[PDB]
Amino acid sequence: GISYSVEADPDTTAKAMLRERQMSFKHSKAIAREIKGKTAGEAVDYLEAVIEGDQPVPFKQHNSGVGHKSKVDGWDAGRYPEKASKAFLDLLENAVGNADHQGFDGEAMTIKHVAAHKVGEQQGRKPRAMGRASAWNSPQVDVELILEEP
Amino acid sequence: TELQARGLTEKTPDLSDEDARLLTQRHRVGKPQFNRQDHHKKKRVSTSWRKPRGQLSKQRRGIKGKGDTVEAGFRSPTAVRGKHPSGFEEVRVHNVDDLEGVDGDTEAVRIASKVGARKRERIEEEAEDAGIRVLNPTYVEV
Amino acid sequence: AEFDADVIVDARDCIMGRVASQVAEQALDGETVAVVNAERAVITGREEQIVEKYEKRVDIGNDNGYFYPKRPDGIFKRTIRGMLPHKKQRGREAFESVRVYLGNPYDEDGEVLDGTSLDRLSNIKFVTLGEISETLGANKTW
Amino acid sequence: YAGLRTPAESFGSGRGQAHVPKQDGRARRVPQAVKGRSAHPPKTEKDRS
RNA sequence: CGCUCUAAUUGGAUGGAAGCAGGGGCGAGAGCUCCUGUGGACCGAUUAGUGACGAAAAUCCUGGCCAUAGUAGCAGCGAUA
RNA sequence: ACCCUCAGAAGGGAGGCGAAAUAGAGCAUGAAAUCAGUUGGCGAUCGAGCGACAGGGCAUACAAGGUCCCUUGACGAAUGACCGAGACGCGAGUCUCCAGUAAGACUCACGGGAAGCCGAUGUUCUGUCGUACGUUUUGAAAAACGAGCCAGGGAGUGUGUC
Ligand SMILES: [Cl-]
Ligand SMILES: [Cl-]
Ligand SMILES: [Cl-]
Ligand SMILES: [Cl-]
Ligand SMILES: [Cl-]
Ligand SMILES: [Cl-]
Ligand SMILES: [Cl-]
Ligand SMILES: [Mg+2]
Ligand SMILES: [Mg+2]
Ligand SMILES: [Mg+2]
Ligand SMILES: [Mg+2]
Ligand SMILES: [Mg+2]
Ligand SMILES: [Mg+2]
Ligand SMILES: [Mg+2]
Ligand SMILES: [Mg+2]
Ligand SMILES: [Mg+2]
Ligand SMILES: [Mg+2]
Ligand SMILES: [Mg+2]
Ligand SMILES: [Mg+2]
Ligand code: NA
Ligand code: NA
Ligand code: NA
Ligand code: NA
Ligand code: NA
Ligand code: NA
Ligand code: NA
Ligand code: NA
Ligand code: NA
Ligand code: NA
Ligand code: NA
Ligand code: NA
Ligand SMILES: [Sr+2]
Ligand SMILES: [Sr+2]
Ligand SMILES: [Sr+2]
Ligand SMILES: [Sr+2]
Ligand SMILES: [Sr+2]
Ligand SMILES: [Sr+2]
Ligand SMILES: [Sr+2]
Ligand SMILES: [Sr+2]
Ligand SMILES: [Sr+2]
Repeated sequence: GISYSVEADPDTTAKAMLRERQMSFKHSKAIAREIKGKTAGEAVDYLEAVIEGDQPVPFKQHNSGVGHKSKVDGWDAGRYPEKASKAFLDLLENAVGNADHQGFDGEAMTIKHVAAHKVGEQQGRKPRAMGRASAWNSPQVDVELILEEP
Repeated sequence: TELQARGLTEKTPDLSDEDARLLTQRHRVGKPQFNRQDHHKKKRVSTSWRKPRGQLSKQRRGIKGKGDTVEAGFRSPTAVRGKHPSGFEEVRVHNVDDLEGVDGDTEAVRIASKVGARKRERIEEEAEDAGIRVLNPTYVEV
Repeated sequence: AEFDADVIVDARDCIMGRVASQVAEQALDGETVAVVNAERAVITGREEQIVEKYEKRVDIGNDNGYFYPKRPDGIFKRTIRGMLPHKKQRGREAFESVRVYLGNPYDEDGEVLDGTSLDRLSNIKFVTLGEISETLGANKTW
Repeated sequence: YAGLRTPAESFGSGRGQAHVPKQDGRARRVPQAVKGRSAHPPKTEKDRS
């Protein structure tokens, strides 16, 4: 799996990670990109709004065929990846929790760093016409999160 | 408090007028990169030089813009060929006994990378006393 | 709206192509030029064949497009663009620092460039830019 | 006989593939094939004296 | 020029070998060499040999991987649940 | 191990062991293709064998390269004047002298200067040239054939005789 790709002073920061998550890697890049720089609490409110359908997640890179959303600012395509959002909520729950256990104010901390990495694929096979089978796999995702005092 | 290199680091060799002229020429004229044709168009094709062999090869046929092809005409001057940019002729050294017979006025010594810190210390102190410059010196805190 | 031109050229009774050539080079030399009295610029030859050529340029076109100007304003400007490498940076700079005007929006009188003058007492076979534009269907706003 | 213990056959033209002997979907025998024979290997019959 | 192993002669390495990464120097060039980081145990040179010795290509072989794409499909059958 | 988190023998956080956990289980090393994040350069008015060679911008910890710029002066190949004087030509212009003089690439010396400064490396802009590579062919950018990409694999070998 991954290792934190960014330095982190333990005196002013808290960490957290998700391991081998079977969820969209493409949705994860989008979600991280959008919540980075936010307050943990702000991120949670955001992700909950996404899951609810009130706030869209801008799909800037993986947008083929994605219909436009009026609430997306400065861009057009967007969706509501609720599964990956829930996984990120778990990540934030763990991070904020760690932060609190260390004496920090979890929710208030800034998401200094957050990035998803494709760690592999869970392999599957799907029978097709003409006597052959093709790949039918699940992405495996790791994601790192660093909360920093500010 | 600061880093200082061991040995005669600033030493320059004494060259004849003609040798200094040729060294200066080699440095002025230089030469083309001489990388394999199209090495930049394909990652599996390395930069290492290979004679363009294709019957239709643009570089092989010598079209301007397709890069120069290796020829003896590109050779550096005999009298200075192989010299370090400083003008010193290089001497590969693996131990102290390799310093014997070396002229520190004309030659500079280069300690092989495999040589350990222990042996390098001796080679370096012996080289300095013999008036020989060590091209790859150890930087000590002084 | 205000064009600080280093040179102001009077096109009245002057051979369009010859003016265009000099304005092109001057523009490439860094000069900011303003071609004034465009409607009175002149081109030699048989009116019928001249108009036939400009009419064909108006009729040419398709989805990609061949937008050819009908006013003396744009015709002269286009004539100049054809003598400038308008797709290169240096060429576009030159072209963009040149402007053609209907009438004379300046207080000064433009200067008549050497060799571009046409003597009406010695020529009967010529057409005015404004006359071509009228035939082309442009609204005579001059 | 190394690399030759296979009944591998080539499919020829028709399936968008190189005419390389295959067995159970694997290329076999030929020197360019992984697990294939060695083209010009050391030979016992060679006089080394 | 470079690769493997053999022999003779002669050297390097836990005070850090090979390999790898980034970078400096030399050679027309094959390619040689140094520095730094990683690595943690092996590595050369000369000379005489040995050869399963050099790849951009063969609809070449095997393995790994990207775009394709969050796309097609997850509707159609007299059993619409 | 213990503690915190969690639906949790999961995972995460902290922690403990060891020279090393970036040795924590297909667990020595860890290339390329390639992915995430990020740094430098370019970027929403502009054109396509992706570059070679020149030259500008911006970028650069050390080490392993240390050069480079301007005044002046010395040397000075081929080439080679202006000005002026005199003489011709309808004219554009030319001849003679000045003079093979001034100039003239490189290189060097004095004086002054640069340390992102010179080289170099990354990217980009400008100029010149430029329709891959290999093969088939009289003729290949080819609307002839081959290849998605990378790593590794992949073709003059043996006996006998001449
Ligand atoms: Cl994916
Ligand atoms: Cl030679
Ligand atoms: Cl049109
Ligand atoms: Cl142009
Ligand atoms: Cl007339
Ligand atoms: Cl010289
Ligand atoms: Cl042969
Ligand atoms: Mg759609
Ligand atoms: Mg079947
Ligand atoms: Mg390449
Ligand atoms: Mg085999
Ligand atoms: Mg020997
Ligand atoms: Mg090989
Ligand atoms: Mg394959
Ligand atoms: Mg599609
Ligand atoms: Mg019903
Ligand atoms: Mg490992
Ligand atoms: Mg070939
Ligand atoms: Mg034919
Ligand atoms: Na909006
Ligand atoms: Na919008
Ligand atoms: Na005309
Ligand atoms: Na038109
Ligand atoms: Na078998
Ligand atoms: Na194929
Ligand atoms: Na034998
Ligand atoms: Na540059
Ligand atoms: Na062929
Ligand atoms: Na070809
Ligand atoms: Na063709
Ligand atoms: Na494929
Ligand atoms: Sr896209
Ligand atoms: Sr070393
Ligand atoms: Sr001109
Ligand atoms: Sr057939
Ligand atoms: Sr081989
Ligand atoms: Sr895929
Ligand atoms: Sr249904
Ligand atoms: Sr730990
Ligand atoms: Sr002279």
